[PDB]
Amino acid sequence: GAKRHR
Amino acid sequence: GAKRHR
Amino acid sequence: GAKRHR
Amino acid sequence: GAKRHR
Amino acid sequence: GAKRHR
Amino acid sequence: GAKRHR
Amino acid sequence: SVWCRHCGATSAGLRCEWQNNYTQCAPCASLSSCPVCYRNYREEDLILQCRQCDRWMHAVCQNLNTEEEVENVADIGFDCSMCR
Amino acid sequence: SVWCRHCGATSAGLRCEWQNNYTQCAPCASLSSCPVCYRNYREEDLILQCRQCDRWMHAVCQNLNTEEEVENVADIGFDCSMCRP
Amino acid sequence: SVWCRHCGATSAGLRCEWQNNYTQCAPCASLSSCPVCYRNYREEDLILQCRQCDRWMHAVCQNLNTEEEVENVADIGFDCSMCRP
Amino acid sequence: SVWCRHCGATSAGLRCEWQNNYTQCAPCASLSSCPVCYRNYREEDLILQCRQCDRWMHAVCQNLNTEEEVENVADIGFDCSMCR
Amino acid sequence: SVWCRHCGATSAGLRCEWQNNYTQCAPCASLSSCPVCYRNYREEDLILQCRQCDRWMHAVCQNLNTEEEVENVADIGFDCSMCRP
Amino acid sequence: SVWCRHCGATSAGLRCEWQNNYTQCAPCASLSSCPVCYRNYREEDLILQCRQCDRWMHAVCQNLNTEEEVENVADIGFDCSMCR
Amino acid sequence: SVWCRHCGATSAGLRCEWQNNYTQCAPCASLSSCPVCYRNYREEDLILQCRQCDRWMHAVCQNLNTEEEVENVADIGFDCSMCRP
Amino acid sequence: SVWCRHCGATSAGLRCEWQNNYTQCAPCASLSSCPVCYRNYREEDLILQCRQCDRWMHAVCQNLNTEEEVENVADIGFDCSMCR
Amino acid sequence: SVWCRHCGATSAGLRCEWQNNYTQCAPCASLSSCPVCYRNYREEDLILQCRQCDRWMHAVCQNLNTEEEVENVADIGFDCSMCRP
Amino acid sequence: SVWCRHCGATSAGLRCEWQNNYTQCAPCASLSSCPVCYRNYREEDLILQCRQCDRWMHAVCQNLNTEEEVENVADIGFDCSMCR
Amino acid sequence: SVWCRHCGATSAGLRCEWQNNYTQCAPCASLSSCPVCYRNYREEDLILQCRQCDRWMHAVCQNLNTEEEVENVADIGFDCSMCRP
Amino acid sequence: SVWCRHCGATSAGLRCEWQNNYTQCAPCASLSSCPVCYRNYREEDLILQCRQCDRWMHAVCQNLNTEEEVENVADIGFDCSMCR
Ligand SMILES: [Zn+2]
Ligand SMILES: [Zn+2]
Ligand SMILES: [Zn+2]
Ligand SMILES: [Zn+2]
Ligand SMILES: [Zn+2]
Ligand SMILES: [Zn+2]
Ligand SMILES: [Zn+2]
Ligand SMILES: [Zn+2]
Ligand SMILES: [Zn+2]
Ligand SMILES: [Zn+2]
Ligand SMILES: [Zn+2]
Ligand SMILES: [Zn+2]
Ligand SMILES: [Zn+2]
Ligand SMILES: [Zn+2]
Ligand SMILES: [Zn+2]
Ligand SMILES: [Zn+2]
Ligand SMILES: [Zn+2]
Ligand SMILES: [Zn+2]
Ligand SMILES: [Zn+2]
Ligand SMILES: [Zn+2]
Ligand SMILES: [Zn+2]
Ligand SMILES: [Zn+2]
Ligand SMILES: [Zn+2]
Ligand SMILES: [Zn+2]
Ligand SMILES: [Zn+2]
Ligand SMILES: [Zn+2]
Ligand SMILES: [Zn+2]
Ligand SMILES: [Zn+2]
Ligand SMILES: [Zn+2]
Ligand SMILES: [Zn+2]
Ligand SMILES: [Zn+2]
Ligand SMILES: [Zn+2]
Ligand SMILES: [Zn+2]
Ligand SMILES: [Zn+2]
Ligand SMILES: [Zn+2]
Ligand SMILES: [Zn+2]
Ligand SMILES: [Zn+2]
Ligand SMILES: [Zn+2]
Ligand SMILES: [Zn+2]
Ligand SMILES: [Zn+2]
Ligand SMILES: [Zn+2]
Ligand SMILES: [Zn+2]
Repeated sequence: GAKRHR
Repeated sequence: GAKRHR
Repeated sequence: GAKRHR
Repeated sequence: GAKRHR
Repeated sequence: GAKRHR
Repeated sequence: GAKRHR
Repeated sequence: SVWCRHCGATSAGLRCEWQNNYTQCAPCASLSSCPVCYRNYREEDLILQCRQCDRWMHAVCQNLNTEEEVENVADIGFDCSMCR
Repeated sequence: SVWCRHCGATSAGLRCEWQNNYTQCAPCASLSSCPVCYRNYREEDLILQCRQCDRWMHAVCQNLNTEEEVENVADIGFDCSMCRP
Repeated sequence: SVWCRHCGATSAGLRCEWQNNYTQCAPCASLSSCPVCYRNYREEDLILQCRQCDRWMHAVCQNLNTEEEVENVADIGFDCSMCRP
Repeated sequence: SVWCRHCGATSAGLRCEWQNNYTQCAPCASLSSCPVCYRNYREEDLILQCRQCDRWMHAVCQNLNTEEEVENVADIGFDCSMCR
Repeated sequence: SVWCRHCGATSAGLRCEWQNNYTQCAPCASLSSCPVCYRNYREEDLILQCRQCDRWMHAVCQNLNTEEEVENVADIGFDCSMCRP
Repeated sequence: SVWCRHCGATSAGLRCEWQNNYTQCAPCASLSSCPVCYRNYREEDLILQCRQCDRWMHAVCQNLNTEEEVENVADIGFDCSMCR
Repeated sequence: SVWCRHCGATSAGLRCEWQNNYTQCAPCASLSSCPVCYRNYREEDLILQCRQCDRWMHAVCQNLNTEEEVENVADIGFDCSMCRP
Repeated sequence: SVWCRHCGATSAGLRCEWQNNYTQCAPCASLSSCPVCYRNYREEDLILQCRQCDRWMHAVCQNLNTEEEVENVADIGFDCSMCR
Repeated sequence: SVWCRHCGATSAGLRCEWQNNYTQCAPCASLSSCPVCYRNYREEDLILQCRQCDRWMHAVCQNLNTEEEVENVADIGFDCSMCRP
Repeated sequence: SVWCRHCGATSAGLRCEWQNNYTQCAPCASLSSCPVCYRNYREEDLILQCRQCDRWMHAVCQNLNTEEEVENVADIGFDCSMCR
Repeated sequence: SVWCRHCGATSAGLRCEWQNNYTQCAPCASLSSCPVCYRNYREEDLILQCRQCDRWMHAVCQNLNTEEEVENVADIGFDCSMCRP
Repeated sequence: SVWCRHCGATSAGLRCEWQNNYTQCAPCASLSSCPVCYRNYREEDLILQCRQCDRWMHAVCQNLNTEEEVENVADIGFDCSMCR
């Protein structure tokens, strides 16, 4: 539901 | 329709 | 309808 | 539709 | 209905 | 859908 | 005395008891205090009458700041902010 | 002759000109005719007076049919459908 | 020839061009045809004039059916359904 | 004289009595004073006409600040803030 | 004589004058008559009390017909239709 | 003692248990704390009563800043911001 | 071949691609089919053009049934139901 | 000449007379002036097209301040503030 | 004895007092009775659980009549009518 | 251990799996983080419980800035801004 | 095996887990079942795809009954009732 | 390669053509650019997924300014401002 873009 | 209060 | 609280 | 008042 | 978190 | 006016 | 515009009589101009013996109609109340700001009128206050709710009120309490503005809206038909 | 509740005077009973020469205030007009259905009152008509707009109107034009219902709404203060948002 | 209430002139009675060459103002159009149902008036038609939009219209297109009801709404000033929010 | 655009006649251009003998229609009233700010027009005021309510009003009272803006919206069809 | 839940007193049981001499508070009026239909209660009537306006009212005037439904809405707290936006 | 305006009795003026044994009615609660700002009243707080919800509240919490304003709206019929 | 009112050209009469390759502008689509009921027009159909969205549509899909009603709404300028708030 | 995207013809690109002989459709009008600010476009103005109302308008008049923003919303489907 | 999904404990199965001594939380109350119709569940009842208010309720009280419809709304996440603006 | 107010048992106080094995009910989640600001509570945070949605939240996140305010609204019945 | 329009891959055709392990994205769920009536599609069903929410749905669940109507709404771009305010 | 969460395959991760051959679904588009601000994501942008519209977006574009806030709302169920 939540991440850092990579 | 319009007056000054007296 | 209006008072001061006492 | 548009003018200057004269 | 009201507390401090502990 | 998108341009610069020319 | 005065004339009452409601009944057309020469009148003592007693407090209105239309709503009950202790309670004016809002139109009669609006002759002595503004229904927007709830201040008693001061002598020379510029006031105008809404054609909807029949109340008088301060021109300044309707963002009408001059005689010119008041005459223009009163002439064509004044609908106060409360009734809009 | 008629009692004016607005000013206390006894009058010949002239058309209200509070709004202007051509226009009764809504409260004065509501004495003679219903502000909901725009019909003149009957002697038999149950009527009541809104505390918010000061107008008289047919009980039936507010879905109040009996003295019981009218009596009950006066106990708390009547706010008419036209004044209710 | 026709009296123009707008300017006081007597006229041959020409199409209003207040809005533009192709468009009557809504008040002038409302003289000939109802702004609610878009039908030309009958001689028999009860009509009344809104104080807010200046338009004439069928009493019946505002749910007023009688001279009694029309007379009653003029006592206080007619605000039509199209002007009421 | 002037032409009246309502009837097409050469006209004295009397006060409008469309609403009643004392009351203009809002369109006729809007020729002499702005229906937004209720100020009498001053000579050279930039004004435009709403296609809905048929009233003239100040361009500046509709956040139209140039002839360019006024021409563009009047050309395509001007719907004033009051009618929107 | 009557128990006043508001102050704890036993009273001869006089008209509420909390609002004024002419006006019961809405909660006190709701003891004797329904604030939805404006009818006096029956002995047989299922009634319940809104947690938001403190008024009693007919279960049926809120579309609750049974002790089952009334019991069920009290488990969570009753918000009446007049208090719900 | 005091008189209770609800029942008319001379009264100890106990906490209201109208809603439940632990819960006042909002009108009784509004005698001791403002339903707008949720502050206990201080001695001499100017308060007035809404004719709709039957609650007392601070005049200042309804933008009524003087006795004059409070008397005018209370006289004609006070409808608080919460009920409007 | 067809007259394009948008640019003045005579054309073989190709699908509008104003919006994109897959999409006619709503005004061009409204030439062939009603934007209310999504049906292709009949030769017999009364249609009119909204001044606010520039779309053609069935008179009947706006509750206008006659040339009388259509003529009457053009006198003042047609604002369709989809453009009216 | 130009191509007209409405009819597909090589065209003089005359003023649109879709609404009437004197009146463009709002889509054609929106090629030359912004329907938000009512300014004639200046050469190099960044503009994009709403998929609803079919009008072009300034990116900046929709709070789209870069080519990057304009490409992203135009790619996925641009619904202008007027149509929302 | 009952499994409490809220805390993981096995319990004698006591009235929820999360809100207070007199009040179950709405999710706990919704185990035994429908928050739409305020009726106790049947063994036969299709029920589903809103992802926004955490309440169980009758499928039928949300116009879902079949396991097919219930299965289909769980695939995407159920937002009940009371949570939808 | 603790008591769980939902079931009345002495409890390990495990993560709620009411919604699904991975998902708390909003009431249980609201014991550890504020549903207004989405911050984990810090020790001594003043919190109160809405009688509608059954969630705890920061007093300051409902413009209740003192124990006095929190006690007054919690006593009469707290309806949070989300549920109003 | 199935073509995934989202990524271009050929797949064994597994449940969408875009939202999470328990939840298909609404567009993927709408391939198999209508997001309006929550029923699995028939071979015979007219369906169309909203440009605003990317969901497939029954033409009939949007009051479009014919290929004529569906064809006509695709010419301009389909905005479904659930996306229209 | 990557896994596609839509189909479960190992994938080239081609541009989505769900809407048409030229048009992504909004969920797939939202992996590369924010549906709030319409900026391409920068490496390390904190993003979260709405359970309603299935789109990713910047935490900061939903007034979620920390990992702590993002974890709390994502855990209980994130409903973005567009869908509310
Ligand atoms: Zn009068
Ligand atoms: Zn008098
Ligand atoms: Zn004032
Ligand atoms: Zn007024
Ligand atoms: Zn009076
Ligand atoms: Zn009546
Ligand atoms: Zn009233
Ligand atoms: Zn005139
Ligand atoms: Zn008519
Ligand atoms: Zn009107
Ligand atoms: Zn005219
Ligand atoms: Zn004339
Ligand atoms: Zn002006
Ligand atoms: Zn206008
Ligand atoms: Zn009490
Ligand atoms: Zn009842
Ligand atoms: Zn209530
Ligand atoms: Zn009482
Ligand atoms: Zn008492
Ligand atoms: Zn206060
Ligand atoms: Zn109140
Ligand atoms: Zn054109
Ligand atoms: Zn049609
Ligand atoms: Zn239109
Ligand atoms: Zn076109
Ligand atoms: Zn062309
Ligand atoms: Zn612009
Ligand atoms: Zn648009
Ligand atoms: Zn839980
Ligand atoms: Zn049920
Ligand atoms: Zn729900
Ligand atoms: Zn519980
Ligand atoms: Zn438990
Ligand atoms: Zn907080
Ligand atoms: Zn709440
Ligand atoms: Zn995709
Ligand atoms: Zn369907
Ligand atoms: Zn849609
Ligand atoms: Zn998917
Ligand atoms: Zn895939
Ligand atoms: Zn962003
Ligand atoms: Zn969303």
